[PDB]
Order: sequence, then C-alpha cells, then structure tokens
Amino acid sequence: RMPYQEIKNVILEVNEAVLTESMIQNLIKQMPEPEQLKMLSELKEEYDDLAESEQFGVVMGTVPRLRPRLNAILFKLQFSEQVENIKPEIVSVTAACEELRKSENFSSLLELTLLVGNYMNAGSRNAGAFGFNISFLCKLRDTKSADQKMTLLHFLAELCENDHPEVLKFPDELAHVEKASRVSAENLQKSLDQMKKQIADVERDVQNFPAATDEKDKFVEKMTSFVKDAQEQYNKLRMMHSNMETLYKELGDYFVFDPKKLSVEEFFMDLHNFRNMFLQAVKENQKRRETEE
Amino acid sequence: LTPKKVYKPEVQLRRPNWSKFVAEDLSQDCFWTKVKEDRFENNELFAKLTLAFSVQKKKVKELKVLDSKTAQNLSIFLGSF
Amino acid sequence: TTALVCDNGSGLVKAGFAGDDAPRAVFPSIVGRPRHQGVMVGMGQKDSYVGDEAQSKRGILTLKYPIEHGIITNWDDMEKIWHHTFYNELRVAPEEHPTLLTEAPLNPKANREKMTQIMFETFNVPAMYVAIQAVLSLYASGRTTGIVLDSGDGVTHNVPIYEGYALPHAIMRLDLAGRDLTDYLM
Amino acid sequence: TTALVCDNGSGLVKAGFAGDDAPRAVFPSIVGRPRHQGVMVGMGQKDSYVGDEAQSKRGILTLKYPIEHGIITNWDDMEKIWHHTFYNELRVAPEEHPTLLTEAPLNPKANREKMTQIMFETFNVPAMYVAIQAVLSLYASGRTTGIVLDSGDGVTHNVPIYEGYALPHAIMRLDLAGRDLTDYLMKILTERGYSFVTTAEREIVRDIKEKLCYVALDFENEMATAASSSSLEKSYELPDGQVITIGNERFRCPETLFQPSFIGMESAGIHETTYNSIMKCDIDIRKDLYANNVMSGGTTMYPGIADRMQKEITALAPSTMKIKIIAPPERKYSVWIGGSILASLSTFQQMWITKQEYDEAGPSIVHRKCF
Ligand SMILES: Nc1ncnc2c1ncn2[C@@H]1O[C@H](COP(=O)(O)OP(=O)(O)O)[C@@H](O)[C@H]1O
Ligand SMILES: Nc1ncnc2c1ncn2[C@@H]1O[C@H](COP(=O)(O)OP(=O)(O)O)[C@@H](O)[C@H]1O
Ligand SMILES: [Mg+2]
Ligand SMILES: [Mg+2]
Repeated sequence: RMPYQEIKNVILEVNEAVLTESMIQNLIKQMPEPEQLKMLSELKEEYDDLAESEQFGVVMGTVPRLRPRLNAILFKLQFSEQVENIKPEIVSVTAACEELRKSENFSSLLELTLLVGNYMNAGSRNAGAFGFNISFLCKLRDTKSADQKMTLLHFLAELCENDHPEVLKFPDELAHVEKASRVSAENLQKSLDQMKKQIADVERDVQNFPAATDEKDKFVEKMTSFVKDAQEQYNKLRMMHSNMETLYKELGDYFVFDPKKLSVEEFFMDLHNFRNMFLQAVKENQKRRETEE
Repeated sequence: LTPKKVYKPEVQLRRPNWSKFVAEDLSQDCFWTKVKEDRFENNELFAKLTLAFSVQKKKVKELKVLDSKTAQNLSIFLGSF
Repeated sequence: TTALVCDNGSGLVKAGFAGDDAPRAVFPSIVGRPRHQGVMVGMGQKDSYVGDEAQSKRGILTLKYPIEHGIITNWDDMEKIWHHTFYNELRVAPEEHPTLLTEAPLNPKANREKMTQIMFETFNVPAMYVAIQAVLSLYASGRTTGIVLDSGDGVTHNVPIYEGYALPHAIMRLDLAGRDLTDYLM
Repeated sequence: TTALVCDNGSGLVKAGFAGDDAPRAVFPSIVGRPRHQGVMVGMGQKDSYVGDEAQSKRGILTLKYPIEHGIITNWDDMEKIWHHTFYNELRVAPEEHPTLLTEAPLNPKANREKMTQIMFETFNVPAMYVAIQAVLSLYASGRTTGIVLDSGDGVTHNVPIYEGYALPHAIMRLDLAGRDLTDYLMKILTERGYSFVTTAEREIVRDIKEKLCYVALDFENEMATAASSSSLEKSYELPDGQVITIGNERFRCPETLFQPSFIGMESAGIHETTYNSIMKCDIDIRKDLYANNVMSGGTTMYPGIADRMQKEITALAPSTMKIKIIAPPERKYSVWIGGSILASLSTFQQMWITKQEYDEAGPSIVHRKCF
C-alpha cells in the first residue's frame, strides 16, 4: 500500500530506515524482465490508463541498472544476517578446539584408555598402537565384559573412581562441544566464497555506477561505506576461519587423525555422546555400588 | 622415539577394534609422542582386565508350556467361572 | 497371608478376604457425633459412633459422610472408617496382611497420595495396590473387553476397556449418583 | 461501494469493510438459549441471544456452536450469525455491498451450495465470492508462494501454494485445534480438583488457555523443571472470586499439537504434517517452501510456537536448505486482511459471482468458478 514514487525514493536514497530484508526479497521475486520494464517505459504518456502493476513498472523502469542494483541492495540487507549465521559457527568450533587442546584430565583419560586398550588389542592388528581416534570413544560402551554386566566404559569409570580421582572432571570442561556438533566446514567455506564473490560483485557495481544526477541519490556514498564495512568484516571472518583451519590442522596433528576422514559435526557429536555416556557410566557405577551395599 | 610396549597376556582378551595410528603418521608436536602411560601401569589392573574382559502364602506357578499373558487371562476366566 | 479387599466406596464400605464369593463386612461409611446434652454419667458414652452403631442410634446423632463424589474430604473420619473396618469388623492385624483398594477414575492425585501415606504409615501394610473400579467389575463379569458403566454413591463413570487395556481418553465422568437422587427425593 | 470481508471461522466471526487494516467486528460464533424457567413478565426476554450478548449472559444459557469441525451443521443458527453480523454489528444493509466469504479446504460441496443459496436468497447480494482461507493467509503475508498452516478452532490444515497455484494433492488436514485443546485442558484441570463440566465453564477454561498457556521448547526439560521446583506456577482469578494455580498444565495443553497421542489421534504432529505436505510436492519446489512457513489462525498465537516449529522442521528436513518460519503478529486477522487485500483489487472485478450467473447456473457455479 505504498505510493510508487515513494518506493522509487526509498530505492534511490537507499532509505535504510524504510528498507527491510523481506521487502526487497518480495520486490525481486515479483519484478518482471527489464525488457518488460523498458516496454512499460515507452508508454509513459498513458500513465492514468495503465494498471496498478503497470504503473509500478513505469516508475521502476526509470531507475537504471535495476536488477544488479536490487541484488546489491539484497546482499546489503542480508549481510548482517549472513555474518550472524557464519560467525557463531566459527566461534563455536574455535572454542571447542581450544577447550580440547589443553584438556589435561581428558588427556590423562586418553593415556589410560590407550594403555588398557593396547593390553586388550595385544596379538591383534592394533597391537602396539601409538594412538586411537577420539570419535571411537562412543564404542567403549560397546566393548562389554565376559559376563556382559560391565563395559570398558564402566571399567574405566570404576578405575577412575578407585585409582585417580581427578580424571572425572573432564566432561564439564567440554563446553562448546554440543554447539560444534552441527557445524559443517564445507558449508562455511561455500558461504564465505559466496560472500567473497558477492562483495566483489557489489564493488564492481559501485565502481561501474555513474554520477548521481539527483541530490536524493545517495547510492554512491552509502554503498561504498558498505563495501568498506563489508571488506573489513569479511577480513575479520577470513582471519577467524584461517584461525579455525589452523586449529583444526593443529588438532589434526595433535590427535594424528586426517582432516579429510571426518568433518566437524561428526567429530563433536561423538564427543558430546562420550560426555553423556561417561556421565551415565559414573551414575550406573554409583548405583551398582549402592545396590551391593 | 620408542615403540609401544608389546604386551603378551596369557589369556586372549576382548578388544575394541579401532583404526590404529602407526608411527609413520606421527608429527613432532603431537599428543601421542608426549604420552607417558607407563605411569598408569599396574599388574593389578592387568589382572582385573584379564578377569573381567576374557512361606505363609504359596502363589508362584510353573508354566512349562503357557506364557505369562495367556495363563493370566485363563486364571482370570477360571476364577470367574 | 490372605489378602484383603476393601472397597471404600462413597456410600458403602465393602470389606472382606481374598478369594471369597461374598464380602464379609458390608456397612455404610458414616461418622456419627452427638448434638444434644448428655445427662447420664458413665454408661459407656463414646464421643463418636462409626458404621452400624451410628445407624442404630441415628436419632441423636449428626451423620457425616467422609467421602463426597469420590473425593475424601475429611481425613480423620476416613482414618476412623479404616480403623473400624480393620479392627472392629474384620478383626485382623493389618501389619501382616496385604490390602487392595479401589479408586474412581479422573480423581485428584493428592487423594491417592494421602491414601498411600495413611496406608503406609498409620495402617502400615506390607503391600497395597490401588485399582480402577471398572477393571474390577469387568474382571467379575468374566470378560476381557467391554465398557463398564459404574455408578456408586457419588461417581457415575463410563470406562471402556479393550483387550485388558483401559483406554484413558474415553473415560467419561458424571457427578450424578444415588446421593443426588436421595436429595432430589427429599 | 465498499465490499465486506467476513471470515466465518470456527473460532470467531471477523467481519468488516474492504480496504481497511483491522476488522470492525470480531465476536465469537455462539448461539445461547435459555434453559431455566422465566419468571419475570415483560422487559423483552428473547428466546435466543446471538454473539456477544450470549457471552455476557452465559450463566443461564446453553451455548451452541453453528460450525463444528469447519463444517456448518446447523443452518438456522448460521443464518442468525449472518443476520447479527450484518444488521447489528456492521449495521449495514447486506444487499448493497458485495461480500467475500472464507471456506476450509477439502470441504463437502453441499456446504458451498447451501452457503451460495443462503447468500443469494436470504441476504441476496449483487455479487459474492467464496475463497480458500489459506490463499487469503498467504495473500496477507506480502507474497504469493509458500505453505500455510492454518489452524482455527476445529481444523488444522497444511496447504502449499507455489507461484499462485494451489496444489490439491498435497493439502493435508488434521482435526486437532483449539477446541480440542480447550477440552483437553478441561480434562487435565480435574487432576488438581478444579472440575469444569458445563458449556459456560468452557469459556473460562478457554480464557485460561488464551492468557496463561504457552508452547514449551523441550517437553522433557520443562516437565523436569516443573517437577523439580514450583517456579512455573501461575494464578488465575475466577469470576466468582476463587483463585486457582496451575503448574505444568500451562505447556501440556498445547503439547497435543506436537504430540497428538495425548487425546488419542493416530496421525502425527503438525510439523510432520507440514513435512509430509511439502514432501508430496515436486523435488524442485521444496527449497521455496522450506523458507516460507507462514502461520495463521488464533491457535498459532502461542508465544513458543515458532522456535519449536523451526527446531522440529530442521530436525526433520536435511540441513542443506534454509528453514525459516514466518510468524507475523497480526496473524489472528490475517484471513480478513488477505480478504481485504483481494477484494479491493481491480483484477477481482471480473471474478465476481453475480446475480445473473446465479440465475443462469443455480447455486453450483461456485464449484466451477473457484478453486
Ligand atoms: N435396590 C436398589 N434400588 C435402587 N437403588 C439402590 C438399591 N440398593 C442400593 N441403591 C442405591 O445405591 C447406593 C449404594 O451403592 P454402593 O455402590 O453400595 O455405594 P458405595 O459402595 O459407594 O457405598 C445407595 O446410596 C442406594 O441409594
Ligand atoms: N493468545 C492465545 N493463545 C492460545 N490460543 C489462542 C490465543 N488467542 C486465541 N486463541 C485461540 O484461537 C481461537 C480463535 O481462532 P480463530 O482464528 O477465530 O479460528 P476460526 O476463525 O477458525 O474460529 C480461539 O478459540 C482461542 O482458543
Ligand atoms: Mg458404591
Ligand atoms: Mg478461522
């Protein structure tokens, strides 16, 4: 229910107090072809006789370069949502990588499981193993005993209840693991490459835009301030993703697992399920000790 | 570096079948070069790992053929009839 | 030992042993207390009469029903009903006897909480159970399925049971039974 | 010549003039009849009170809904609803204004036949139209394509429309909405000892459901929170002066929409209904419908529904495509707002069902003219 000259004035000013994301989304999705816009622009003399959609096309046909201009406006209003989707994924992986890096009680658990597991895998293919995968730790519960009453998870929880009562505070140190259990690294790379391509398309739009023939036309000042702000925020996002890729390659060296054999979301789903299985195993061992009393 | 301790237990034990990491893949600053798991070594732990991972009213009734639910609904029916 | 079945209905308490054809002690659940002036000293004048003794002497007593519409309002009166049906009528020791109880459907839960608390603390049985009345009526009829219209003195409820499963969502409760008919006849 | 938009839903009649932003007359669709013995002579004691007068004097009346499960059962009661919303609420003569009407999808056709016959014989307009409620809910969302979960008081239906084309084979219908939630709240309010059996008590329980109930995010975590501490309890003052307090039953009442096994319905939840309605469409058009979940009706006015809906659809759908839920705050009158948008258009002047078309084709041209 807006007048059509008001829609043109909001578009030509880039009136950010009026412009919203879903408005420009609905404007692009119902916009006709620029050949249809130029054919409507040939019939400006009969403006009182054309339809309401056709009177909208006469007013919109006067604005030049309309389809890459509206896509640059669409990428501008979606840039704040695209940073707020991409960045807390990267912070969640980086905080989970930094929490797993120091991780001294869980590192003593990793030394204890490797010593017990190499005694179990003695004479097998895994005999003399220097390390084992962190995503395999859900299957410590699958390693059952001969009487099938306790697991290897239940045996290691009972051993840490008896011998070393400082290992058991490991799963409260894993804080950003469940947030990093649903983050895909390839989708972060595809979105940042789409962000890098679209910033280059807006900066090509900015540089190919002509001089403003109106004092209302604030397209040159506001979009170049956006390109200066978006290139700063992408370089903040590219440095943090390079820090994310360095910390993933550092933990790829640290846990000696390949970066291509497992992504981030199956990495930390198994770590969050190992947190819930160990919390169940201590509560079941405390229940079994209270049952025996 | 040193190779890991080749244990030889008397009894074959149940094992978790992980994908093992050989010494050729290992980096210089990794976790598994700094593993000092022989401070956790115990013969009692290996013995436990070998040992574990190698009436005024008579109302019970033996059901040799029938199951629990069929004998319950029959005794409901025979108690009513 | 022999279990006890004690239907604590709204109007009549029916108590007896397990496996019997007829209930041993059928008596109305009233608590009678005197309202006039007692002039004769001695003579065994109790302050309360429970059961048939309150029915026999009802011309000088105010009678209170401890259960109204399946909900136990007065709980000390309900303890007096339970003590009278354990010690006077049935003449047993309830600390060495299991005791099943009945309950109307769509009841408030705190009635069952206080029933469990009284039956496990004051009248401390080795075991007890709370059962739905329509399931017991369908067991007494002999069939496994069917819909029971059970109407005691306060609660008139339709409960359908299919293959031994009591369906919860189709239980329909109407608070219109024999006490409302008695007041309408009055 | 201003047109009239009149949503005759199961919940409330929403009627008013076309071209406006809010409906002029929003009133519940009940007919109250007296059940006791009238003892005072004179003073104009009517035999039937229609609309808000039945709501005001509800302590002596038996209330009858003329629409049950989206289908008009009683017809003289619906004629009294139409006479009250034409002559008393809007206070205009109906035969000088065109009228737009709303209708549920998958309707029996004789409802449409009798609606056309009543509107062309009793309240005989020069022109009328019958529209689908989901198309009007999608028209007021500022768009053309998308899927509408329209949940009134009786009918909860998912209709996907792609590029203005309503797909008929993917329309799914579940008979679980706010009247059944109100009856389930009447069922679970007796667990605390607050019995509600009359039809006048159903309005009090519906006011409790409107004011105090909310959709939980996790069912088990909120149940453990309510079982742990009494921090979720809320108080309500009854019109006679009594005060009730409720705990977990604030969120167990709209949990039937996401778990329909509580009242004994075999079909799955509304998120699974939406997922099966989108999966009944083509594989190329699913990405537009994943980001265009538009909600409407008074049942979707809970302050917890969008996060639970987004979490359930994101757990259902694959994570490669974007999931977005559209929840405008004006979704209670969005059917009326879409009717006011559609009625004022110059393209809609050729789509009117006129008096001469009714005289030529009977009351059966509404099947072949509309969708
Ligand atoms: N022959 C009869 N005809 C009609 N009503 C009866 C008859 N016998 C008993 N009643 C009614 O049934 C009620 C007793 O029902 P009952 O199931 O014994 O109640 P409760 O078990 O709750 O004490 C009485 O209040 C009485 O009004
Ligand atoms: N804030 C609210 N929270 C929960 N339910 C509500 C709220 N507001 C209204 N409702 C429910 O929505 C219903 C109204 O829906 P409505 O859009 O009138 O459907 P219809 O038009 O099909 O009758 C009412 O019956 C009421 O129970
Ligand atoms: Mg009875
Ligand atoms: Mg409606």
